[PDB]
Amino acid sequence: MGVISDAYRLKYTFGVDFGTSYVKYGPITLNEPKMVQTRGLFLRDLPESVKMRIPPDVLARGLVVGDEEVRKYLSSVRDVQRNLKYPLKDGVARRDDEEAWRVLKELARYTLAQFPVSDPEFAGWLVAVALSALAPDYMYKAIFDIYDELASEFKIYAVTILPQPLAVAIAENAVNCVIVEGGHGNIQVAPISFALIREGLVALNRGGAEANAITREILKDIGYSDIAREEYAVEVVKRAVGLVPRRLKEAIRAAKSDPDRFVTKVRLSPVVEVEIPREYAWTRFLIGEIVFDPNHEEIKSYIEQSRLRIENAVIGDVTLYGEMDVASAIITSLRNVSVEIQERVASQIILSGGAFSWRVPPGMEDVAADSVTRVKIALEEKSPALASKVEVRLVSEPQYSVWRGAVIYGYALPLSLEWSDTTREGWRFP
Amino acid sequence: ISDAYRLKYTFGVDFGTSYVKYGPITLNEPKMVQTRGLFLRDLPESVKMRIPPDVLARGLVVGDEEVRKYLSSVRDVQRNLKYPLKDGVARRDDEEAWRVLKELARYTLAQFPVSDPEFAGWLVAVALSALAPDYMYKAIFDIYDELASEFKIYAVTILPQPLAVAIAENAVNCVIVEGGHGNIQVAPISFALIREGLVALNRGGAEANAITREILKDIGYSDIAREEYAVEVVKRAVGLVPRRLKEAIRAAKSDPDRFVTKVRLSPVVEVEIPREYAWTRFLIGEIVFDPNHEEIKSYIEQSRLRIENAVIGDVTLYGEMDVASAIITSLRNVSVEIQERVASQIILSGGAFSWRVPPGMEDVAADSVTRVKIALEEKSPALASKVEVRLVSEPQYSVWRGAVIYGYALPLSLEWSDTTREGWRFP
Amino acid sequence: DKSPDPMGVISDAYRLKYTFGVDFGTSYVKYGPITLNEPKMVQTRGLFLRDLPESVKMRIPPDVLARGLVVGDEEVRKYLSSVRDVQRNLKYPLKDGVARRDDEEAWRVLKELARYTLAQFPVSDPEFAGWLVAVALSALAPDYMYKAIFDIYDELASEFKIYAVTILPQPLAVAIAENAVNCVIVEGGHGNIQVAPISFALIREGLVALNRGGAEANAITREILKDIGYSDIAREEYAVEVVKRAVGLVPRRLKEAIRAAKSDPDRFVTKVRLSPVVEVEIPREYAWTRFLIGEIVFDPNHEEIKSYIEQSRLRIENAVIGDVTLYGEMDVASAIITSLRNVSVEIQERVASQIILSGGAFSWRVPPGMEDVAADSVTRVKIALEEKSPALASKVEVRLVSEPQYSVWRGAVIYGYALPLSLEWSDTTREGWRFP
Amino acid sequence: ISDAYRLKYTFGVDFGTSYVKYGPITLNEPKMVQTRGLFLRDLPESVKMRIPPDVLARGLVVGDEEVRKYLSSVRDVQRNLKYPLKDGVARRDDEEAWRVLKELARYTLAQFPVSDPEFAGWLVAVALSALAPDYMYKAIFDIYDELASEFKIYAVTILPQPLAVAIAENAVNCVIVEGGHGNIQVAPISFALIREGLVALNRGGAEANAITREILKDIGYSDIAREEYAVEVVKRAVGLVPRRLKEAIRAAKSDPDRFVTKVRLSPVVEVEIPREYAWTRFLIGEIVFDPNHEEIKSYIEQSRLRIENAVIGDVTLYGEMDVASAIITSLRNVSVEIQERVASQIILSGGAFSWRVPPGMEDVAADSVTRVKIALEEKSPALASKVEVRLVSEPQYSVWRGAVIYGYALPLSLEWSDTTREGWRFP
Ligand SMILES: Nc1ncnc2c1ncn2[C@@H]1O[C@H](COP(=O)(O)OP(=O)(O)O)[C@@H](O)[C@H]1O
Ligand SMILES: Nc1ncnc2c1ncn2[C@@H]1O[C@H](COP(=O)(O)OP(=O)(O)O)[C@@H](O)[C@H]1O
Ligand SMILES: Nc1ncnc2c1ncn2[C@@H]1O[C@H](COP(=O)(O)OP(=O)(O)O)[C@@H](O)[C@H]1O
Ligand SMILES: [Mg+2]
Repeated sequence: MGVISDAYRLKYTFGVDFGTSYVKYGPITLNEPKMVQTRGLFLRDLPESVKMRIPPDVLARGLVVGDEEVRKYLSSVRDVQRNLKYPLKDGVARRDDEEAWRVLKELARYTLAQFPVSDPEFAGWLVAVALSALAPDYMYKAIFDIYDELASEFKIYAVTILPQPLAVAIAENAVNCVIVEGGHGNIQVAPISFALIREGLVALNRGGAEANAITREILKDIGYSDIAREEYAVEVVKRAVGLVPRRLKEAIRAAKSDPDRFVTKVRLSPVVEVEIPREYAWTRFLIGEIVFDPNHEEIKSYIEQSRLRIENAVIGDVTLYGEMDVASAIITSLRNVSVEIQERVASQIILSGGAFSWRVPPGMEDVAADSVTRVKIALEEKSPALASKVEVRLVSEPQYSVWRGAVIYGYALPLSLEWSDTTREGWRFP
Repeated sequence: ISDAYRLKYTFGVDFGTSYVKYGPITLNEPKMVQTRGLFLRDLPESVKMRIPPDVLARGLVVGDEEVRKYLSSVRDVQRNLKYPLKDGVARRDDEEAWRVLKELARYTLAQFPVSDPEFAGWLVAVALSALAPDYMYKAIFDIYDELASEFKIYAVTILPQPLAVAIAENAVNCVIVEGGHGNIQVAPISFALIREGLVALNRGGAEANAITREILKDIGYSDIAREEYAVEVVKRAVGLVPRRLKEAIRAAKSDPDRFVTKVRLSPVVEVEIPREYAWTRFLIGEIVFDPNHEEIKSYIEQSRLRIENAVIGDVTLYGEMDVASAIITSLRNVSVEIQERVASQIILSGGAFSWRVPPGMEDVAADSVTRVKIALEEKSPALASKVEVRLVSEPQYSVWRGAVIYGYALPLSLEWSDTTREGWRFP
Repeated sequence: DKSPDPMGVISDAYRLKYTFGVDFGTSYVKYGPITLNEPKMVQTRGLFLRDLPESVKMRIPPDVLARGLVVGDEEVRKYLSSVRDVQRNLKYPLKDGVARRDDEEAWRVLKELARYTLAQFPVSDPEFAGWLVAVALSALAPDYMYKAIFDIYDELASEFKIYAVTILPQPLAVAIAENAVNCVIVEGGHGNIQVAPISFALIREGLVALNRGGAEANAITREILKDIGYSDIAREEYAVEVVKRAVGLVPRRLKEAIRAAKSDPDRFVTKVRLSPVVEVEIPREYAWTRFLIGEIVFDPNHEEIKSYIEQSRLRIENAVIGDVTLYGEMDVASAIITSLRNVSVEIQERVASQIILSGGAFSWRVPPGMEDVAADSVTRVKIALEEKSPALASKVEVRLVSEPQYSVWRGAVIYGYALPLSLEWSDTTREGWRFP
Repeated sequence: ISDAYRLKYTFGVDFGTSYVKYGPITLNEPKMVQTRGLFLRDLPESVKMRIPPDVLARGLVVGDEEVRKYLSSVRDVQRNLKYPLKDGVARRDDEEAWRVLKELARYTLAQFPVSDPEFAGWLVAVALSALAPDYMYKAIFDIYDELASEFKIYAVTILPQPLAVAIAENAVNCVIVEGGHGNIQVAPISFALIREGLVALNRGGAEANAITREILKDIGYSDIAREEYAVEVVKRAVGLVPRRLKEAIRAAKSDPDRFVTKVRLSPVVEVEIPREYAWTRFLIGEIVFDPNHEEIKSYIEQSRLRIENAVIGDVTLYGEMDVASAIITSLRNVSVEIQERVASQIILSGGAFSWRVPPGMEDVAADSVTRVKIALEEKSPALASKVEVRLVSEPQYSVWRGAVIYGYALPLSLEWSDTTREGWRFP
């Protein structure tokens, strides 16, 4: 308990945000966290002409993680659904799923392995893990076991674990507000008092994943239906082209009356280039809009053919509303909160997550919309009295915010407090 | 099974479209034999009577030195001289082609007699063309199976050629461009062969001869052109590949004296390239890479030369597509994520690409790699900058070197399976 | 006591006894059973008795006269002396390798020779079931010749037991006899030198014929003999032969041998006894012409030969026999090169490696102590090829057979022995047996 | 007509220069009569009156026995005892010679009369000289024509003597050398007479007498030497042929007593060769063979002996050419291929070659054939080794023997032709 020293924690606090598509990790001393994709590749179903040219210690593990490694063998994998496990498909990994847990463990390892013991005074990391706000108790328990088990491979002094929206709040120094985390698998809207107000939390079954889904189905209509089968390329495209409308109707007609302004080409490789033709330039606004509002006629046409799915999900007690739009997700959250504090909590709305990292192209500000803009005018429409009083901002680095928060939390939480299965906060020590 | 055993008795056999390369791993380079058999069914009795009785009993002879003996006196060349791998694949209802392949497999093994009193059978890795369909893989296995009751052959495996080239070159991510007699095949390699990416052209060393033949007639050597053997000797000695076809033509027309040449064909026959025709040397090499030029099309418009497509099962062989665009088309049919790394390495193999630059011609003459680099410069400059193009060291022997490496490294606890497309079979 | 073998005629033992060869040369037929050491010879010619006086007719056996024709050297000679006109009653049926079909007299003689030939060898064994006869004909012999020869031996079946007949080209026969599979046969006859390349069989496209041979060597010997002053003995064709055999030499180089024989004539003068009463001598002044006699066979383009052509006393000219042109002027070196050029390139290496000289026309020998100026047949061809294509001469090995007349025959028996009797002759396959 | 008939009624007549030999084929040997007639041109009346008037009417007598009776009382013998074939041939303008020949042809047939009633006429073969020109052949035919109306003669033919001697000796290829009184003819026989080969010498029996006459004058018997009959009797009895004239002359000059000899000319007269002249016996025989000796030329330098050339039709008769060189000249005028064989056989016919060696002289003296062997030994030794020289069986019956064989064998459907020169005439 001289390990308590703020100087030691100022160097040896280790943050890990387990995102639904990307883990952000690294020590507190970093300026921005290292990232790796949350997924692992099982090597059970690889041919022997591929097996024989792989390091013997690697095959022994049977599971491979980390961007540069997974990319290596991905090309020659017989069945992608059996061997490329995304353990956090939607924030949570069902408990009886030994494969999902093998990957999470293997990630937790790869993560720590990247930063080795240097100092002879180093007595173990203080690891602060950020889990989804939807994570059931078994997850917190399983994560502690993972880090416990891993303690015999790396010096891990102490482990703690906090929900994501709280991490965003901490990183922003935001007290009374509404945090809106936008991931790949889900958007979660939590009202923050000083910690998370559980009763207020509202989750939507929609995110970066649906933005890809439409971009894929648009790419089938344009006639690149071979490049649309490849998930990697879809993402590249969604990032490169997609726009978010101020109003969907006013942007669609503006891009049909003036297509040549909205056409665009994307270099995917030295040999393949993808182009959005004049005929389909209007669809760019669908890519971004679907994250915010899925209740549009040109989207439901994609649902009536079995090519796009907007629907609900249940993860434990939590219902994730597939259809509910972002403005009403906020309103619903504040309505689940006590009236006395609705006043305060509403003044501040914070957007975090990759799903909201949309930019506007120079000279498009008349129909193209910023993330904050699209939400401000969604709220103008939905509840006008709310909108006039409310200040909406997106954080500076939307993917890094959760991590920043974890390390700040892992530095501030006093080590005299032990984790308690009922209190849901404190430290475990292996 | 002992590593000491596999380091000595691993046997490779490359079934090429024109030459089979074979031999044990202990060789410095593989023995070669022309992929062809001579049937003696239709021979005069004044030729049959001079032949050893046991030989006639077979009715079929293989191996360069034997075929050459009786070849001269063959009534009809088309019925009795079988080149089974005309264009990489041997059709299933062709009992004659399979008889030759079988007989070749034997001649091949006969060359190296059981010496050790401990030798209990070869471990044999056969390399077939990448175009070989499932029946071919099976039929080659039967052939080696049947031949077990003749030679000690413990274990048999079988891999595609492009893959073998990759292995010998120790290249994991690459584009193999194999250039044979019947066809140039362009296959991208991830770790094993990427099936969807393979692109084949219906051009090869054969078309370089076809033009060399029609050139030889215009010079007025129309007796020497009817003879297939001599043409080859000529296309080898004289043919050149241009930096640019159009831009090398002007160079050999303004200074013909530098580009005139003679070839000794025999003690008594010498063929010479006139000053007036010296420029056509550049056609011989160019056709392999690019058949889309005015002076080639004139030969096609007369029924004397054939640039055309072919279908062999699933695959189309594009007669017209040039080598630069064949590569881009290959990378286009491959996964986008990995196009980057696969393209970084283009490897040239095969005889069709073993052109050299005659000392003092480097201004208009081009070796194979040079011609591919500048083919890509034209087509997509963005591609050319990221890519590194090289020809293998020994263009014919490369496929074989890989086969021996594969048959040595592949673990024997893996059994061949019709669905997995890899492993050993045991006779 | 055993039964006589019915599969008896096929048995190697029977064939090693009753295989009968007959080489129809343009000047001499060589014939005989395989059992012989060397073939009996007979001159290819018949003497008609139609035009003889009665004071000579009356002194001839009645059955001989009845025939009106005789063959066989010892016979023809007996009655030749007393024949009024030799040019019409002495037929040499194979004047130049072939006898044209519209010539009933030529075929009569050939038949009569075929008979005389077989008559010489009688039915001794009681097991003998018929001869197996293999006829060698010239390479120039067109299909009708193969036919007419078959009929001749067919008709002769009602006279002699002849089980089967076959018939092969002479160049091929030489190859077989010399056990040379890849080679160039250069047959030197009386009427013509034919140069045939052999792969396994004769390469048809390759054959080159020269309209020149033993005949031309006589022809110049005749005109030289006239220049010396022997115009009576020069008229007599028998005597010309005797002289050409005895005196003729082949020069290493014609120009250099003439100089040699002109500066030292007495070295090259020579005499020949023709009969107890006649001796011919090549005088000092003409001694150098001995070299023209041998040279003309190989190379007729020399000023001192052309002088006899410029006067109308010697004729070097081309000839046509069916498909084939016989080049009168072409020298032997160039006839060879020309031949190999008409051959496939892949085999030119091996075919040229072996050059074999057959025929009497190449039976020239060097009188010992003249090997500095004089040259034998091969030596002359070797230096012919050295000059013409030195690239060729280095790779090539040139030899004359042992018995240059006996070679064709020797091959024929080997062929007629080895050819399996299960094979029938076929007009298009051009090989096999005919049975009468 | 019939073979049985010709075996009985074939009639031969050899018209020799000195004796006609005659008779039918059925004889053992022919009857002989001397070729001469005695003209009774004028006789006193006391002599005419004692002669059968039939005899006078003719004025000419033939037959040895007749001539001898009247010769005693005939005025001038040189003018009246005519020898028609004095020299092989009888001149055309000579009415008397033809009168004798005719009368002989008659006497000849008169000797054998018509016995059988089936006799239909003789078949008569006359052998004339080889020098006999066309007119003789005709005139002999006429003679036998005219005589048809006196004796039954069915057919006449007429062949040269050399041919006959050949036929009789059964010699096919040979050189017949006919040795006459007036001339020696050398005719080569292939199957028939080779006319171009025939060589004639203007010498023989006549010159042997000429010298014998001139020797008898030197001995001093100049009355007996002017008489022609006496000279013959002497040359026959004394004359010898030398092995070598030089070596035999010295032999008889050193030893005269060995070579002296006496001869009865009649019951009343005897002649003696003195010691001093004994050597000349050798000149008598030698002149026949070789007249080129100094001791013969000595008689020519005085105008008392004559050696010279003569023409009989086409042929020149060489007075000086010796018998050895006559033979070589003949064979050189024959085709070369048959020179070998024609020379192999030399046959001597005629009286001029009827010399014998008196026993105990065979060291210096030589018979006819011996003289020719050593004559040919000297001249062409190459010839002498190959050739066999002999005298016929009966030196005078040979010609006839042949004539009967020829007249028996010649097919009777062949007619004589002035151009072909063989066949039968019928009257
Ligand atoms: N520049 C961008 N434009 C649009 N979308 C982005 C961008 N960068 C990242 N994203 C999206 O954001 C998501 C990742 O955000 P993150 O907060 O890490 O969520 P997760 O918890 O799912 O990893 C991905 O679905 C990705 O497609
Ligand atoms: N030196 C050379 N120059 C040009 N072409 C060559 C050369 N050597 C061989 N070739 C060509 O290469 C082909 C044979 O090479 P290979 O790789 O064995 O082909 P395959 O795939 O038929 O076995 C032939 O068509 C021949 O024309
Ligand atoms: N010693 C020799 N010198 C030169 N030529 C000869 C010799 N002997 C024979 N001949 C020639 O050989 C020829 C006959 O032999 P051969 O080759 O069998 O010819 P053919 O086939 O016509 O019978 C004749 O032309 C003859 O001139
Ligand atoms: Mg996150």
